[PDB]
Amino acid sequence: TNHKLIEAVTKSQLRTDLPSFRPGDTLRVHVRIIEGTRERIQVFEGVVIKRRGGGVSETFTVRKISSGVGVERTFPLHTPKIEKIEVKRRGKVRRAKLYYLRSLRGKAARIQEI
Amino acid sequence: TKGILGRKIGMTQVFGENGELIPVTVVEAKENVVLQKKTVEVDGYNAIQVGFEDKKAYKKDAKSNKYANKPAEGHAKKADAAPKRFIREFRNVDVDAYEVGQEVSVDTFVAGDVIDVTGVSKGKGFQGAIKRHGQSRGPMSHGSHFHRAPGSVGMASDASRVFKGQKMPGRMGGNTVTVQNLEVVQVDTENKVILVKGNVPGPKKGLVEIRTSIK
Amino acid sequence: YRKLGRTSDQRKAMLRDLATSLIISERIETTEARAKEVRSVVEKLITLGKKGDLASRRNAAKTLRNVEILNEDETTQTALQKLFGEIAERYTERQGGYTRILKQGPRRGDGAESVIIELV
Amino acid sequence: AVPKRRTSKTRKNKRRTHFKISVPGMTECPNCGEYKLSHRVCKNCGSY
Amino acid sequence: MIQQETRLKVADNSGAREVLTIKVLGGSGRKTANIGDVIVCTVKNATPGGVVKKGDVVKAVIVRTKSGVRRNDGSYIKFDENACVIIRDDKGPRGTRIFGPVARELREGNFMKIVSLAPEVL
RNA sequence: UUGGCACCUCGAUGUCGGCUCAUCGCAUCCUGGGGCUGUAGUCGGUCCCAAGGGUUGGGCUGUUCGCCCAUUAAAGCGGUACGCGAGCUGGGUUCAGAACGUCGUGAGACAGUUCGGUCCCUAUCCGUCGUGGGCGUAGGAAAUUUGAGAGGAGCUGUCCUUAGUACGAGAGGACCGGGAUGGACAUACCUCUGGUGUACCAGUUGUCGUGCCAACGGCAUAGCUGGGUAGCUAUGUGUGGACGGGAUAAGUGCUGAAAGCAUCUAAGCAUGAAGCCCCCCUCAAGAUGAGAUUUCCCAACUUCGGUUAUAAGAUCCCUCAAAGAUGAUGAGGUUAAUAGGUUCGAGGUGGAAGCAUGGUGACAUGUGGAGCUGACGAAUACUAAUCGAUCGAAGACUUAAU
Repeated sequence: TNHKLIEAVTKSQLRTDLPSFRPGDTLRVHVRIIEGTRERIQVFEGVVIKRRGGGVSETFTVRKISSGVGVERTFPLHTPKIEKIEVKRRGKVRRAKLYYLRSLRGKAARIQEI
Repeated sequence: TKGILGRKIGMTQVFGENGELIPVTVVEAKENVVLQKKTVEVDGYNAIQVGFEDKKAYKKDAKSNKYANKPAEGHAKKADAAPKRFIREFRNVDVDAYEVGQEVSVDTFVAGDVIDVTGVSKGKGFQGAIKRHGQSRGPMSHGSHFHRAPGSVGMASDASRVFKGQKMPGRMGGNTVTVQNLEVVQVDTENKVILVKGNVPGPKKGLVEIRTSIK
Repeated sequence: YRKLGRTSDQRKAMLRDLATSLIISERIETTEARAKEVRSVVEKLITLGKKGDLASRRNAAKTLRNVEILNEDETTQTALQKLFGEIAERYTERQGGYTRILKQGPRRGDGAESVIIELV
Repeated sequence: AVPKRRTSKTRKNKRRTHFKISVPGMTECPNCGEYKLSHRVCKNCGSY
Repeated sequence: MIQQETRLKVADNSGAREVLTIKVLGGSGRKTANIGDVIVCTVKNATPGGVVKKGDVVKAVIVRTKSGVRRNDGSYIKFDENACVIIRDDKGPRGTRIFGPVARELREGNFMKIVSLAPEVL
């Protein structure tokens, strides 16, 4: 049996806690950062640009503008360094990959709700 | 010590301590048996040989390789065994273990062993000099007609021949190659797999030779 | 898939005109590589005929050329009507197949392996 | 570009020793007819 | 990927607005740079006044490439422009008013003064 | 190197640089080991041993050269028709045009400038890079191997500890060790990041067509545009150089005469380097010396000349791809899951048509993560891997033990 082995071996490391989202949705990713001091948690609020190929290598990407400078950030979906994902706001998009927002700044990069 | 045969299933990833992503090659090291024990008193060197994947028995009008032939029946009958598709010797192991007929299972390795994995390459076919070797190509403009040729192949008339080792085009090829000092990260006993850290040579459903590190 | 020595549109136009004529006459004589490739075309097009709904009527007309069969008693059905009406009624129990390839000798002008592809 | 020397009659005949041709399939058609090419359906003078 | 002759925005008030790289220092043959790599560079667009002026050759650290860095947990980070902070050859900056987000990956390169003079580090 | 000579070539030995690909010397540029020092340390200087590996990117000049900006452990010097144009460019220059300076009465000339100015060749042989066939290897096969040999690899920085210790008046600042990491390079692989992805999905312009509406179809670079699986891929992931043994170089010695001494040498005995031989990685019995192990197969006719058949085993042929120009290689060939189809997925696209509702409309919403989906996964004999045919051993002597 070839076909189960990619699945049945990496199955016990995939997660179940995570909510359901899609591109266009605003997220509050609660990533935890461990320096030599403690296990601090920093929140990254952005808009989902990309969700690609499945398995334990499911990977999403959110986009934030910090100080006038847009910031892409890409996570493995099943990594154990995301403590929480909140879906803040839904989004009315008609693509699966929202790469056009990279050239849109200000109010032109606006995504509706629901 | 600790040789085993398997085949490449594919490639995944695993998270570890402090959430570190580590790439992983799943190797299904299934149904390996010790098939002939070789001795210096008979051959000149000490090794076992392990047969990997069992195939169907002798059939009279067999036209392909998945039915064993009569030399491979009687060879895998001197051990109480089924005939195997792949058979490899391992001489780094200790010959005083491994009674002939032992199912050498997947739990000979523990998570954290350093290993060497031996396999063939993919095989790319007839390739040119800047692909088969890492050669700089010529300029694509400015009048030039030299792009993906090899360059000069010699000096003029001292050395009125081309030296061998010239690095000319030809078959890129699936040839055997070892990647050294890989880790075992996870041994699933019930699925009979090994997750080795990184990538091993060969295509999928190939053949690997996981043996422990000589370094 | 095979490229058949043609462009992406020359192959596409060749392959749906070769699949239409295997609905009209139900057995055609082509070369071997052109029958290996129209095999998967017309078998995916009888699969649309066994459905018979309007949504796959629109999909079988993606492929089929507008060819009119002169049937018996001077009645004329199109190749779209003949696909959902006659071939779809023959293979409503069979779960695949629908064609066979019978090899023949080389041609005279080429060493092209002649092939009859039939509709079973 | 050009041959510096002519090839002999001996060297020419050593080159074209693999310039040959094979005998074909030649299986009998058990229903009727002469020998058909193997794995092929007959067209003329046979019942395959 | 930042090589020779890349224009970078300058991300503080050191006196420069744009800068182009001469060499990526490090080793011999070193072609590209990312966050945490020090580059030697000439300013092309300079603010009237300040410290550095147009045609000075300065050393400077990369903050926020457009092709950003990968982290040990398989995480990534990317930015919308290439930026840069002119430093003062002890891994300490020239300015006090570093602009824009700074990647986390230069905390471990002893650029703690650049982190403390910056906005939110991600 | 500039020359000298005029020996080879004028029924042609065709071009300075640059590019691509190198290769070889060592009079060593970096790294290794030493001696001496007007060597405190840190740095040096000089000499010796050593070719293993490494030896940057720009600006100006057609430039070789040279200068310069940056770096670097270092930016070695030479040879190979001032290596390499039937491998590439043609900026430089001996072509015809034209112009200046200069010279000449002049036509012109300069070896002074300046602008412009056609780079031919289907590889016969050798040689090289891959790949088959034949035969041999004293029976024939199948499989695993030995390694005689050959090849590849071989570089190095920074930081932290030792230790602010030794040293030094201070300033400064170690060896030896330990550890961390890099750069460059070489590999393997597509999990991630990306790229491509012309039989995938969607949007959209023009025009023609399917009677019309609606839906589609053709062409317009794939009409454009937004994505994207498989596969191939790096700039993406992984590893690698290491150690460690022998023998040595320069050197350093111990014992020790010759020569009562002294003496590293003569007899001895040590020690000593990125070098040498292994160690490491490949490839290798055509290694004609043709190796070894395991398993399988065993004929008669018959001047045994040979034939007839065949064994084990293969092959033709056919379905194929993890393989491939071809052929080889591998998976299969009905007792069959080999490929296609079908069914179910995975991933991709992002909400099909039709219908309903709302809006005057363009359009929205519902039906509904909907439809569709090339290479990916599983199941399934539905279709096709038909019947067949060809090849294939009979074990030589000699002597020695038994």
